[PDB]
Amino acid sequence: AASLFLDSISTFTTYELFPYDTFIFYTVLTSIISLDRVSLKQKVVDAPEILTVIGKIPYLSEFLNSLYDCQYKSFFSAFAGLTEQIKFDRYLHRHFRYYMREVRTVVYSQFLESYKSVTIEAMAKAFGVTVEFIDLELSRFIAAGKLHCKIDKVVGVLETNRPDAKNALYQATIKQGDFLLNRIQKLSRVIDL
Amino acid sequence: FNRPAEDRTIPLKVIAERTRLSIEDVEYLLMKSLSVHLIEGIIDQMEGTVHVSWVQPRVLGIPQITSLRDRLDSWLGKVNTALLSVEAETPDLVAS
Amino acid sequence: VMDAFRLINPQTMMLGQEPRQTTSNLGHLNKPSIQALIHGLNRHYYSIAINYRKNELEEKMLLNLHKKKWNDGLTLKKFDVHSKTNEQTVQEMLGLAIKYNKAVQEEDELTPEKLVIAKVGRQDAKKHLEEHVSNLMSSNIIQTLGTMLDTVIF
Amino acid sequence: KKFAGTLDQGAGCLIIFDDHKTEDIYEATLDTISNVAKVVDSLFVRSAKIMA
Amino acid sequence: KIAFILEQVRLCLDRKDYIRAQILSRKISPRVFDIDPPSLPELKRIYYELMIRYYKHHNDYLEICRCYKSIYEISSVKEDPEQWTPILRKICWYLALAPHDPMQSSLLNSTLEDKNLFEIPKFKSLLKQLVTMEVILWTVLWNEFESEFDNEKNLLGGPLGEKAGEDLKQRVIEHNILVISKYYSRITLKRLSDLLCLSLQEAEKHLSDMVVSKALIAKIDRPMGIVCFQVVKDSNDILNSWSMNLEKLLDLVEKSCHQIHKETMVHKASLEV
Amino acid sequence: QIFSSKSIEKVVVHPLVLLSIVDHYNRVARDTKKRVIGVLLGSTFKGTVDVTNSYAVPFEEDDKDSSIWFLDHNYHESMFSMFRRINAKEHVVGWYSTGPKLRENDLDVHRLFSDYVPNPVLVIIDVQPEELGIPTKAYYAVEEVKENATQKSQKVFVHVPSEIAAHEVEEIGVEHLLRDVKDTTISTLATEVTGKLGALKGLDARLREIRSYLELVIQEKLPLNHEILYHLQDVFNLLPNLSVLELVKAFAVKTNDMMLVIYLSSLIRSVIALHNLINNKMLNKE
Repeated sequence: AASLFLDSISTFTTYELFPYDTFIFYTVLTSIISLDRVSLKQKVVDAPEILTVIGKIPYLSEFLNSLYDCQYKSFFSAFAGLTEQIKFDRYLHRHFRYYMREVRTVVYSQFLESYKSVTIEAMAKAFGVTVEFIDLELSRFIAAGKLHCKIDKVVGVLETNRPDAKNALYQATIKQGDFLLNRIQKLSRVIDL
Repeated sequence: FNRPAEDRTIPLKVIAERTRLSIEDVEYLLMKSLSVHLIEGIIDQMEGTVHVSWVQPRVLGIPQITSLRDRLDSWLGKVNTALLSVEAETPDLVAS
Repeated sequence: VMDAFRLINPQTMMLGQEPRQTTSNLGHLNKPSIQALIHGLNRHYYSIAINYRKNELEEKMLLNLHKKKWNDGLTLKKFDVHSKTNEQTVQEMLGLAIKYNKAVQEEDELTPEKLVIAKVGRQDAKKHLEEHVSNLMSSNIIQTLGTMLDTVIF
Repeated sequence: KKFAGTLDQGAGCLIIFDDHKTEDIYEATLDTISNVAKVVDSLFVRSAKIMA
Repeated sequence: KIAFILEQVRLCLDRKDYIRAQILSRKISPRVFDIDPPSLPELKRIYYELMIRYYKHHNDYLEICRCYKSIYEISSVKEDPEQWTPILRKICWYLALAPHDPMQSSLLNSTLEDKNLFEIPKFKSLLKQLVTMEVILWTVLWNEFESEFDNEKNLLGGPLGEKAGEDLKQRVIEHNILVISKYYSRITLKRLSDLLCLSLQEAEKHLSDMVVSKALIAKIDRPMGIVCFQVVKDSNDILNSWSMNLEKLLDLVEKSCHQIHKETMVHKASLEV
Repeated sequence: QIFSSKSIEKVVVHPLVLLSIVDHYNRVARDTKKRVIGVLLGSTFKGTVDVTNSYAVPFEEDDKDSSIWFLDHNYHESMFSMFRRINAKEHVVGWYSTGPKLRENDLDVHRLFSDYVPNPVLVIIDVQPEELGIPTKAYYAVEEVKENATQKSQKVFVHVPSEIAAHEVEEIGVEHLLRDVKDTTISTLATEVTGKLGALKGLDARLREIRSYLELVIQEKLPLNHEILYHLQDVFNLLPNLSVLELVKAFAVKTNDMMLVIYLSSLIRSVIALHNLINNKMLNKE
C-alpha cells in the first residue's frame, strides 16, 4: 500500500478516483503504519505534498499531524472518526478492526519509548482519559507479546525495558521454518502415493 | 602466583592487607609492576578488583609435581569419558 | 606416459619373419600409439610392456606423505571471517534461489535440454545452489567440531 | 528516530540501548520461505500432471 | 634558486604572511638537497630554520619535531657536540611536546635507540618515561624539569613557550591515561580525579575529549561516576579471543607435545651407556 | 648482532628424498639394526631449506662402541662434484639419519659436516613410523651458553619445523603410486573430525606422559630441564577458565547463530531434493 504512496503522488485522476484530495488522503492511511518517523519525515515531505492537497482537508490534516506533533489526546478524537469512516467505506471494512489495534499499539509505544518509565496515572489526563481503560488495554498487549515494557500495579508506575533485536527476530524465524516444513512434509506424502 | 589462572581477579583490599599498604599506593604499585612489562592485566576500581592477564612459569617442586599428577589423571579421565561417549554414539550412526 | 623400446634386427625383417616368438599375450595389452606406427614401430623396433615393482615400506612412506598435520583440524577459522563467508554465501543462495525460481517458472512444455546445457540461469542455479549448500554445511559443521572438541579437551 | 537516546519520565534516565548485527538468519528465512513456496508451486503443478 | 625562494619565505614570515610561506615552502621538495654533489649543507640549515619559525606560529609541535631531526642529520652538526648537543636536547622536548601519535610513538622509539641519547641520560629518562608505559605523577617529573625547562629559554631557538608548561601538562595526562585505560578498565572518576591529580570535572573533561577525539573508547556514568574503557564486545568479539586463546593452548600443548618425547629420546639415549 | 648466520626457519622435505632414504635403509639395513646415513642436497631460500635430492652415503656404527662411526669424505666430495655437474643449481644442505632417536655422535657428525655447509640441517627420518604424523624431524646445531660457569659452550640440536610438499611432477608420481589407496572424495568434515580426534588422542596421551614423568620425579629417578618444565607450567598457567559466565553466553549466541545457518542449509536442501524427487516421479511416469 505504502509502495504506491509515491505512485499516487505522481499518478492521475481516473473516473474511479476523480478527487485528487481523496486519492491523496488514501495514500496517507497506509503510510502511517508502513513507515516509521525517519520515513515520517519522509511523510512530512508527503505533508508538504498535503499542504498541496490535504490543505483542502481539515480532518486528515489534523489526523496525521497529531501523531507527528505529539498531540496525543486529540489523536483519538479523529481516530474515532476515521475508523467509523473505515467501517462504512468499502474495501477497508474487511480489516477495519485490524487497523486501529495496530494504530493503538503504534501510538502507545511511541510515547512509551520516550521514557525509561512514566507513571500510569499520567497517561489519563494527557493521552486519553480513563486510568483503568489504560490498565486493561496495556495488559492485553504486553500479554500479546509486543509493546516492550513492564507495568507495575500497586506502586502505580509503568516501567520499560529494552530487548535486543535477537529474541524477537528469532521468533518470526521459527514460525516460517515450521510453516515451510509443514508445506513440504504434507507435499511429499501427497505425491508418491 | 599462589592464585590459579581462573581467579586472576583480586580485590585491592586483600592486596593491601598482604602488602599492609594504602589504596592509592597499592594502585601505584600495581600500575608500576604492570608498566615495567613485569605484568599484563586490567584493574577494576568500581569493586576495586585487579584482573591480571599476568601469570609466570617457573620455581616449583615435588609437591607441585604430585599435584600436576592428580590434575593429569583428572584430565585423562575427562578425555576418557569424552572418547567413551564418542565410541558409544558411533555404533548406531556409522553402521547406516 | 612412458614406454620402453628395443630394435628389431633388420636381417629378420628382410627375411619376412616375425622378430619374436609370443607364448604370452602381455605384449599386446597396450595399444600402440599411431605416432609410433608412423615412427617405425614394429618395423625397426618394438615396445616393451611396463609394470612397477613397489616395496611395502615405500608404500607406507608414500601414504605418510599426503597425511596432513594432525593439528590442521585444530586450526579453527576466525569467527568473524567465517561468519562473513556464511553471510556472503547466504546472499548467493538468495540470488541463485530467485534465478532458479525464474528458471523453473520460465521453463515451457518444450524445454530444450541442449539449449539449457549451452546456457542456463546464472550458469546453472541448481548446481551452484547445491555446491554452495554443501560448502556452507561443511564449513559451519567443521567449525562446530573444532570449537567444541576444543571445549571438551581444553 | 535519529541518534539513540530516551530520558526517563523525570528521573533523568536515557533508554538508548542497541547493537549492530546484520543477521544472515533473517535473509535466510526469507530465502527458505520463497523456495518452499516455489516447491509447493512445482508440487501442485506436477500433481495436476499426474492426475492427467 | 633555493636561496632566493628562501629569502622570499623569510620575508613573507617577517610580514607574518604564513599562508604564502606554506604555499611556497611546499615547492621545495626535500629531495633536491639529498642529491650528492651559502652551500647546500648551509642552505640545508636555514631551510628548516625558517620552517621551524613558521610552524612555531601554528603550535605544530608535531611537525616542528621533524624539522630538528633533519637539522640533526646534518653531518657538520652531527660531528661537533656544540651543535648536536643543544639540538638533541631540543629534540627531547618536541617529542614530548608533540601529542600522542603513531608517528610520534615510532619516532620516540628511533630516538631512544640513538647512541647519542645515552650521553643525555636525564632527558633519556623522559623519552623512556614516555616510551615505557609508566603512569607519571606530574609533580615528581615537573619539579625536576622546571629548572631544565627554564634553561631552554637561553638556548638557540628562544623559549619553549609560556603555554608549553600547561600544554606539556596534557601529554603526561595523555601518556598516563593511555596507561590507565590499558591497566584500568573501570575507574572511579574520583579515583581518576585522584590519579590524574585533577578535579572530577577536569579529569572527566580530559576524558570527554578523548572519546570525542577517538583517542580512546570509553563511557562515563556521571550518575555513578564510572569510566568503563572497554568497548562493548559482541559475543563473537568475546569468542574470537576465546578460541584464539585455545588455539594457542592447543599450540602450547602441541609445543609441550613434542617437547616431552624429545627428552625421552635424549634421556633414554643417556641411559644406553 | 653476533648471529649473522641466517636462522633456519623451516625445512621442506620432498618425497624423492624419503624414497631414496628408505631404499638406502633397505639395501644397507634390511636385516640389521644399523642406521643408514647420507647427505642432503638442495637450496636454502629465506630461511627455508629445500631438500631436493639425496644420495646413499654408506654408514657403519659399532654395536659395542656408539662413539665410533664409519663414514668417509672421499665419496662425499666426489658425489658433490658429480651431482653438481649434473645439476649446478643444487648444493649440499644437510645430512640425514635413518632412525627413531638421536645419538651423541650425531653432534660430531654435524661438526664434521658443517665444514661443507656453514648452516647444516640434521633430519631424522623413521624408516618404520609407528606414530600418526610426519615421519621427519628437523634439527640444527646451536651453541648454547648455559648460565652455569663450570661447563664449556655445548652444541645442542634445536628442533625446526619440517614440512612435506611435492613438486607438480612429484605430486603426479605420488598420486599415480597412491591411486590404489588414497581418498579424494572424502567430504572435508570426515577429514577434519578424524584429525581432531587424532589430536585429542595426542594431547591427552601427552598429559598422561607428563604425569608419568612427574611420578618419576616424585620417586627421584629422572629430574627435568628447567626450560621444559617451565613450558609445562606455562601451558597450565595459560589455561582459560572454562567456567566464565559471560563467555558462556558467548558460546550460546554463536551456537544458535551457526546452527540456524545450518538450519537454512537443511531447509534449502529439502527444497532442492523434494524438487528433484518430483521430477523423478515425472520422468518415471512419462
